[PDB]
Amino acid sequence: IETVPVKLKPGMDGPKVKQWPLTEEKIKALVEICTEMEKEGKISKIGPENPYNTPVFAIKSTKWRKLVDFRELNKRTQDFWEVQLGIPHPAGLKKKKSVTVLDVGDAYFSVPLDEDFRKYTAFTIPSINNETPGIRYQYNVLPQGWKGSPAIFQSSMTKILEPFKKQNPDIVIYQYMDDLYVGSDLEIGQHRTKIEELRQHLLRWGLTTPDKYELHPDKWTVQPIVLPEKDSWTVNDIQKLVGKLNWASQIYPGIKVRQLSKLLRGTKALTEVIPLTEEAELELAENREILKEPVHGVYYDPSKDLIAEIQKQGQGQWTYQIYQEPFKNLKTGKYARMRGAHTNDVKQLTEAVQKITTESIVIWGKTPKFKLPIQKETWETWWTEYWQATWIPEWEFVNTPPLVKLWYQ
Amino acid sequence: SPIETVPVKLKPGMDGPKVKQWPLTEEKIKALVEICTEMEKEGKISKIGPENPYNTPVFAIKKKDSTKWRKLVDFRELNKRTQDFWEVQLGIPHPAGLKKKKSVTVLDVGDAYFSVPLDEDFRKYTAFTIPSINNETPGIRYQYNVLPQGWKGSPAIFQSSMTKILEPFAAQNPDIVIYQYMDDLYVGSDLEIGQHRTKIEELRQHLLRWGLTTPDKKHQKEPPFLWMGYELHPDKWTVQPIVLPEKDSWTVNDIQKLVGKLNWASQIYPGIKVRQLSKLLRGTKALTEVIPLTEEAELELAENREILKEPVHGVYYDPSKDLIAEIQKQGQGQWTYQIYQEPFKNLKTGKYARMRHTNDVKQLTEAVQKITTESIVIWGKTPKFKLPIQKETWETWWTEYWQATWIPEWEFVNTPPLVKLWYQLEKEPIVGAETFYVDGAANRETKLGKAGYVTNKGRQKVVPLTNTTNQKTELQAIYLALQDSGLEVNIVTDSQYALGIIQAQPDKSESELVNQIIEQLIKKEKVYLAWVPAHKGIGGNEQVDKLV
Repeated sequence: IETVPVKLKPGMDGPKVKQWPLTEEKIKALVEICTEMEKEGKISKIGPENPYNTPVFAIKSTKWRKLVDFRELNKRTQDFWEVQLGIPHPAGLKKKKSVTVLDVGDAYFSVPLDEDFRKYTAFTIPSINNETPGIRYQYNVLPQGWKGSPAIFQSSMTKILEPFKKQNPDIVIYQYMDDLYVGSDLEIGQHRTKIEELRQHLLRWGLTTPDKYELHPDKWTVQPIVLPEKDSWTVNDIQKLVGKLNWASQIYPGIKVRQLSKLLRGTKALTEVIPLTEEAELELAENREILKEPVHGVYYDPSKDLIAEIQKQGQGQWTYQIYQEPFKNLKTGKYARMRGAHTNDVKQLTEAVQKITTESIVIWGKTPKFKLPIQKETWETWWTEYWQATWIPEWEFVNTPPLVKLWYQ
Repeated sequence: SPIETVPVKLKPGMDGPKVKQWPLTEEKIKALVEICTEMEKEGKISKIGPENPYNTPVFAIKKKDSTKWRKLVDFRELNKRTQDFWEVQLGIPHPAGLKKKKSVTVLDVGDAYFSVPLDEDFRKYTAFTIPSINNETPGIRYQYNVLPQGWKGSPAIFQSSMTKILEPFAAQNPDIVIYQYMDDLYVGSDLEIGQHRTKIEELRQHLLRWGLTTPDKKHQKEPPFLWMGYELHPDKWTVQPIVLPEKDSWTVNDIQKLVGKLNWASQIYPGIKVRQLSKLLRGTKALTEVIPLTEEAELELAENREILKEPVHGVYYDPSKDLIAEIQKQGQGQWTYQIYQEPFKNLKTGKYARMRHTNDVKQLTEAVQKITTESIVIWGKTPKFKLPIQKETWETWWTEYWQATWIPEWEFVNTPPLVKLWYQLEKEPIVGAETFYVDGAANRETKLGKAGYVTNKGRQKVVPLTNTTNQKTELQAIYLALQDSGLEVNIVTDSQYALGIIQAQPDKSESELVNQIIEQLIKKEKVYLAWVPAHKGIGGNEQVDKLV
């Protein structure tokens, strides 16, 4: 039909982000993809009177796949297209026992895009060695990766989905960008067959889904702090243990340490054992519990941004916290991947960045901004090699390490 | 030309320019109309009436003092107002990434911007005027119909125009490569030179039909090509000759100009250094101040002159052959690399240096990232790496480092100076080792301070210190404990600063203290550093903070 007009926030001009250099393999896979798309009206070549730009990448299966980074155009628009055209986020999706994620991005390609808007979708296929100017396109249909697309398709999605809603009033379905999060309290094996229903229901209404991923959020808590447990406490153990608990005091006030401060009275050597006084084990239990409970004041603020901090722990193990104010951890967890001759550092950071974003979408309907522990240029180089997702969160790079490494392990 | 025009808009909510045509000398007003009507008659302008109210200044000068004059238009006030365009190529192609071709031809189009039409509706906003000598009469109204010299749109509209004009010829010639740059075309092919010279002439006629002139073979450049500060030869490339001035005094501008030519030369001359020469401009000031030539900066300047004495070249890229990069350490946190396919023939070279105190491996990793990024830009792939570091050495480091780091395909090369870890703290406190409880402090004002320790075995020291920071003493505390202890020693500090610097495993630093501290850590067998909350009653630390 007709197109939804899209007005930029008055005063904000369109995106102008530089295009990263790519492997020839990727530049080629993009030229192939983009030549098919132009052949179907989905994009058109543009002139120099269009100055905007928006990076492109190639990710993956055995089939390449194009991924536009619309982060800048999202901020410059969809911010007024979470207002003017919001998709509301359901707080029951998190509690459901299972949650499957269906890619439904191919639906937007049947919807024209407002003529006056297309210019801000421009992107560039780069040439190697600055040898030629660069191939420039702009979208004529709703682009994947743009947040304004699912906003516009919303009414069509609610309609296409209503017959399934009525035959299943208990299943929760949430649309985030190019995916449908569909979670049931249903048994998993039922859930898995109920999913092929939604697939068949959508398939016979025109929406393909290439699938032919399963999260369980009712276990996702703010993992508690782990005081070491020991038969005998050397002066060191008492020293680490005192420090770990001294840090905790920034989160759980009400920690008491003066009593374990006497058990290291005189300047004993480190390897020296030391039995626990009774004024002391008063605090290795009194404090060992005021820490298993919840923090206070810790509530989600929907007008702030979420912030995820990650720290590498060693041997394929990573820890992460999501918060909005320091120490007020809204959520924490731990990611580990079994691989062997499979995984390295950046593959793991990337898998974890996606595992954290998915969770954060299920739980809140928006992604966090990651503080990533990795050299900026390194991440800019290799992050697509393992990206399987269609959205892309914001990020920024951690400069100085933590002395608090063990303090979340 | 019959090229179709790019529609241009004025920046939103703006209107054209209007300028005070400040009258100009008459001997000038002469050549201005003489040069103009020759342009009106070639269709590149058109006298206009009064209906259009915009104008722009015009000036007159001479071809470095030549027969003919030249016309000039300060389009600055229009450029402010015309929309933005897609930016033109930032960089330029590096000769290391060109493929050998059996022929190369350099066609430079003359009169580029004027050969190309200007979007009709946007033509009004180009008006100007020649001064009626003393307002005797009205002014000669004019306006452009082609891309004016130096206008915001001209370079971008030209490039896309040219790119389009090439599309019919490139389609019926899939065996000859054309690269564009501003006003030039660089045509290469692997066609027997008889064919090649015929295609150049077709291309010429093609380009001429579209209204773009181009050099008769009697006027076409020949190899070598002195292009963008380069020497492109038929089968090799190098930088144009370098000239380092002999002076007895150096201005911070003349030090910019020199360290320039040195970086430049470093893409293919292996071994150039610039550490000491750029240390000078450290104390930034106005470009004119005279800077004393240090002693170390002088030996560099002498080694560089030594490297530049004889010439060296690079080869071109052969996609059938592997891509190799090799890294060597040069010491001062200075590293050097070569990228080649054949060992006697580098594709190119270059240098990396950290600036503000890391360690050898972290630095290596950063250099691999400079190289990898550069490769991708130039060849579109990432090289294989030969690195002076043992796999065991490196696995140990990333397995313990707090950042994630990527290690692409690399193999060790046993070429000193190998890169190694010089010491590793113990994971757990040593037994049968004395236990020092260092601490330290200074006075923010007087800059007086002290550092001391107290060991389990009752042993104690305290030193005084002038001109130190609350932090320069905290490191002095630890150096005391290491000086005064066995080959196995446990140290306990309340300074996260110090603990961090050491847990960093640096092997060199800009602080002189830190180097002596590194010396001790190597001279030691087993050292375990340990941190406790500063002055909170613990025991041990509670009693050494009291001394200092």
